[PDB]
Amino acid sequence: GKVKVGVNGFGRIGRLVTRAAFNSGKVDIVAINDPFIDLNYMVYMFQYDSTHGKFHGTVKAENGKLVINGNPITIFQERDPSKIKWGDAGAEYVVESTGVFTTMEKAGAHLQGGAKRVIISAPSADAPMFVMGVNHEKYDNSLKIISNASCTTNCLAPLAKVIHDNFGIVEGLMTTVHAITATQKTVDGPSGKLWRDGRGALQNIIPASTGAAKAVGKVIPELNGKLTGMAFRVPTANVSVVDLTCRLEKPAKYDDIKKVVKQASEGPLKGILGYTEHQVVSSDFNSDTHSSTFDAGAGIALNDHFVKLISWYDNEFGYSNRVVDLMAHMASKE
Amino acid sequence: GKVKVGVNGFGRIGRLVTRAAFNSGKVDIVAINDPFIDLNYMVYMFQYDSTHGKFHGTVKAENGKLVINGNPITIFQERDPSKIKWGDAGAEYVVESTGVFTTMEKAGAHLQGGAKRVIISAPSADAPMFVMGVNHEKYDNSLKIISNASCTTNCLAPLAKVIHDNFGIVEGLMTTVHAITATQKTVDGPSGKLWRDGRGALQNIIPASTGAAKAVGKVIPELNGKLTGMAFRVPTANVSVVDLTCRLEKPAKYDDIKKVVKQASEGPLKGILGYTEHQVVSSDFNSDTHSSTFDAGAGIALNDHFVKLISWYDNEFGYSNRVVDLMAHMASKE
Amino acid sequence: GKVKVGVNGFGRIGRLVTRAAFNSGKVDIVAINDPFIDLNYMVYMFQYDSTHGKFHGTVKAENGKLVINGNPITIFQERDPSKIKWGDAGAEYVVESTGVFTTMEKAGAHLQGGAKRVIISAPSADAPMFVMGVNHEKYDNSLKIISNASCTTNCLAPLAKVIHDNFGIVEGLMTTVHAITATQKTVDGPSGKLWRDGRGALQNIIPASTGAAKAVGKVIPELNGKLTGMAFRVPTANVSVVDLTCRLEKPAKYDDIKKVVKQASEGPLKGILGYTEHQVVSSDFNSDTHSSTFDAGAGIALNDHFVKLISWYDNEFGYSNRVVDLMAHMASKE
Amino acid sequence: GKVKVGVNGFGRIGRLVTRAAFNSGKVDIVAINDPFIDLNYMVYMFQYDSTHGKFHGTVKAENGKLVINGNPITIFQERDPSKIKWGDAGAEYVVESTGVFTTMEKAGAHLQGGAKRVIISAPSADAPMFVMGVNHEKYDNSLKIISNASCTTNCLAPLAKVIHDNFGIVEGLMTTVHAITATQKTVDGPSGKLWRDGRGALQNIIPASTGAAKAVGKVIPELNGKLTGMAFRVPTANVSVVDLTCRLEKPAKYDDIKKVVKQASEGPLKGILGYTEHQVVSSDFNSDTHSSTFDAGAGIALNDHFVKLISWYDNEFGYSNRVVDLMAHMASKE
Repeated sequence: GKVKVGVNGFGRIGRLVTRAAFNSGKVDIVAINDPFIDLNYMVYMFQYDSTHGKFHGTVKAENGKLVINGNPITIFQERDPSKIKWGDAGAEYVVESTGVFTTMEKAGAHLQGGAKRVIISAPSADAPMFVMGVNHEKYDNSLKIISNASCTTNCLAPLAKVIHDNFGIVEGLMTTVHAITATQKTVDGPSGKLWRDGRGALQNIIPASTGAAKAVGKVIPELNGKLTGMAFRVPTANVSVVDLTCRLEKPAKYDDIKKVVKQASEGPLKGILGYTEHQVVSSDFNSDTHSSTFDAGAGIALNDHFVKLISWYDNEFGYSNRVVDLMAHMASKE
Repeated sequence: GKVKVGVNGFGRIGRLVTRAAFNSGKVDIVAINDPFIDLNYMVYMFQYDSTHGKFHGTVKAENGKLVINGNPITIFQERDPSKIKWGDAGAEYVVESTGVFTTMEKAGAHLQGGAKRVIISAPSADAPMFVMGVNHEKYDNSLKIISNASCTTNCLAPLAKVIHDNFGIVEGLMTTVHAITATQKTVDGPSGKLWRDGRGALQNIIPASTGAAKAVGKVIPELNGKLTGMAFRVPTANVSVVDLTCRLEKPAKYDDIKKVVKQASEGPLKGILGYTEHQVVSSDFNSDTHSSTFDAGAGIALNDHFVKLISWYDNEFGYSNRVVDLMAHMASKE
Repeated sequence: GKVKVGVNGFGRIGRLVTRAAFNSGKVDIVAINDPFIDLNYMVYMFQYDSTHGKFHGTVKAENGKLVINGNPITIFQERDPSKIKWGDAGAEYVVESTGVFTTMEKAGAHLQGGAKRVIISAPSADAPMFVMGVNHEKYDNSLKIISNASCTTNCLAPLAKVIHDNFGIVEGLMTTVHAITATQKTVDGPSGKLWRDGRGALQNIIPASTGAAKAVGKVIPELNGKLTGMAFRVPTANVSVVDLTCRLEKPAKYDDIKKVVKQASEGPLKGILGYTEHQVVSSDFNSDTHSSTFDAGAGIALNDHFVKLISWYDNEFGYSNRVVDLMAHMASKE
Repeated sequence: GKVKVGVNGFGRIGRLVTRAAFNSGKVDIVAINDPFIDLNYMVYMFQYDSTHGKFHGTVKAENGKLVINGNPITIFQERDPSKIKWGDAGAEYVVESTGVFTTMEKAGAHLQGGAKRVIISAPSADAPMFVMGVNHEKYDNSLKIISNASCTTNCLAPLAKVIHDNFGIVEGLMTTVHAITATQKTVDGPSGKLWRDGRGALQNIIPASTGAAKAVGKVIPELNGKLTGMAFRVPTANVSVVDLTCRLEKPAKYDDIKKVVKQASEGPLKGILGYTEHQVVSSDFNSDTHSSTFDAGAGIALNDHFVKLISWYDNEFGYSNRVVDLMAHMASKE
């Protein structure tokens, strides 16, 4: 890979973006910042993964650097992002993955240390938002701070694009049945801002608010105000599913929907939007790099204008690979 | 607390209908048939329950009878339902809970042994179907074989009744996020007729078919052909949730929906349809006897005619208590 | 008449000690300190519990106080325990349940605010340690700061006392198969001090170190240096089990072990050490208030001097009730 | 010159023995019998696996045969094993994996249809039993029906061999914390012979009896009568762990035990007995083909003669690979 990348935060998104970068070879990770995880612990956290298995390659600590597949990575331990010397480490792009510096003002602190561009691996209240395969062609070299939206927006937007382009979405309501995440608790504990999210993750189906369907309206401006939804967190370690109930303007028989989604999966959205007619379940998408995989057998139509469409997503690996693809696309435009 | 009842099958539904009968005191269990579970094992299965806790009372085997709280229950071990001597044991109504004698022809075999009425604790292809609080007033003494529909139909129908009575449901699509059931497998195993249902229940979100939303059109005839849906089985031991996405005829602001559902929960549907504004999760409904509990905070409206309504249900205890309530209602009409 | 109690920390132990105090009525909770959980959130966390169900009585926020069953409780939000005004609230005993002030020096900070005695609801490196039914008669009025040991020590010590008193333990090695706890992570995350404990709790069996078996040697001085062990954390929300493999001095047939444990459970250790011959599983002990329940059917003897003994414990409810029992015992000695 | 194999049963062991056979290339599967799983369903069950992921080769149904990586496999659907035409399909060795024909009389039914040898992939009450790396050199050409013991015996026997050879095991007691299996139930259900095994697998820690430690005494005659144990089934989909508490004749410092086990893992037991000092958890052994992996950091010594040794095993893939290794060894002796 050609662009040199720095990763802020070695949490689940930071580690899996690093794993995707080395597995795909599309970008070169040269620096990682994390003030709470030391070098020897980073080796362990990167090498072993309960969900995705052992890293396929070599990882070791050598001379104060994390060396992955022979590539040395400078390690920083700064709490203040404006103090990270990204430029001295050669990091041109920075993936801001901590989840706490998501505004352009906060993510822009990485420019002080010499980074040229910042990619927020989460929704942002004000940064331009992108979804690969949907609006990445709207990216240009003047944008120094951008967001790759969320894993759920990356699942819904490619499907919504195909459905809207062929039949027109009059309105839609989404539910995502989502795997557990790092912000949840093992047993009933404090969450403060989101009380239901503090309840034991192993024991419960937990309703949760999500701006993912509304965010599709920013990535596909014609759907602004036409979509909203919510989520249920369930006790699975990984892989989630979107359930889009929509009204269509043009009549669409279910076989016509299958035809256009299959055609999009084989052409312009290949590798982004998948298509299957197999009797799949969530574990079949573990470590799958697609953003969205349409499940033809799981959906149901009430009539030609009112349908429920189902799409699977590995909420960890699909999204992490899209962060890398977005950076590779950005690098090709330099 | 008067009608004498026989229970065919000591599976999950049979045992919890028996527990609901002794806890509510509305009906008297006098006989149980199960050809595969012997008396000493019935004591154990009834006394200890992983989901609902130990039985609060006494359970013993004495002189070939199952004795619960000092009440002796005759135990039969017949494979052929037409050979069960219900009349001789004093059982007036029989709960057909095995899941394999759901047609009126098959469930009618209990009349040969002297039962007066049969309540199929499952959907039936041809028996009259009832949901307490929705169409139980249509029951008449002439009906000897009836069905109490499924746990999911009992959750959706009370909510759909209130919404349709106040705003009119033009069309709706339902998703149920359902707890695991006895027909699922611990690890990937054979299912044959439903391939996805054989996949490991602890590891997967599994899409599944349900006739529950279509069945609401039989208990609420005005909704015939206007509702359908599907399910996702998730790894929780009990408690499920319905997500109804519907198009309304009259405009309904979300606060107007909350007001009419709250009013119904405090009046004609008290004890059947619940209402909450608390930050609840699924475990909060464990052993809850309501058929449906509207979650005001979890639902979302796109506009005044297109909304997503959420309702919780203890798929084991709500349904089992409704079987007892249906029999008590039937007894009051004799 | 009842001692007035303050609880420092409204985490899992703090809330369940508060619940055990109201359920048993043995002590009066008058104050709670927690700098991270505000009053409205305390109402929610106390009222709903995924593991133990909804609180039986009433819970509400009124005039800045937490009102449980009509009893108002003063709420403090201090990070420094020496600044908590326990005396202004009338709190005589303080339960130090945060897990971070476990030395006599740190727990003693509560005496500055007017508390008379402090009970550390966790192991302490230097405070006198007690296990109800084993050494609580060694408590005296001169001890202002004491520890109630851990949930695991309270399970092992009553059983080890009976076995050692009757047959003599030459040596023993313990394994506890433990339910998940609040210190674990939902998905692979940072733990720093204990790397295995950061691994996803829902996906893994995790080995862990524990000083519980060694601590039994401090509560039963004759067993000092004769016991040690380790733990496996497994994905269950609650209820744990001890597996004690010990070498006995006097020969003990397995029926002789059952006889002495049953006799102890019916006499001096009634309510502390339970005994069962039923085919129990972990969920059968959910919300069980015993410290230890000997499982006669699960254990196995290789010979008369080498046996494996099994004992269940609700790691949340047994221990929380023992904290209340220890305070009631202390109050009776004033 | 590879042996042609028939597999009776396409359950968990049958499918993973087939997968190990194609992955290792040590034998050629030419036939599979299963009366309950038809050809199209076998394609699906083999292709998708919740635990071990998708089969990365090719699988399809063609002309009534199951074709894996271009190799056609004859499919039989016989309930009676004496009616399976193994000889017509060219199957020389038959893996009897149903768990229902484990005596030499029942497993010998495969000789009627033309098989030359039968390998029971489970313990047998009377067939000669083997563990690769421990007693496979005792196999000879006169043995037509043999057993590969259980996954647990294959974990304990290699470790017990090394410990006994170097220090002498005076006596030992084993506990296995075992992942869930196909014989368990998703929710509390019937298991007439083993009541605890019917209890909900997702909710419980379930004690269970196992003859695995006693079976080590048949494979290592010098340990006959010196070992026994029990199991706890816990809610993990795969990977189990053995906890051997043993008294040693020669003094053994824990570092001496580590040295001896590490040396065995690098020499005569390479690929059978693993050794690690890493901070591993169960998911780190998912799809690991070792029979046993000694966890140096998890074990604990009370003194030089009384220790607790921990060893991990992928109860599905380690055992399935040993069945293939045993057949490859048998074939080399023809």
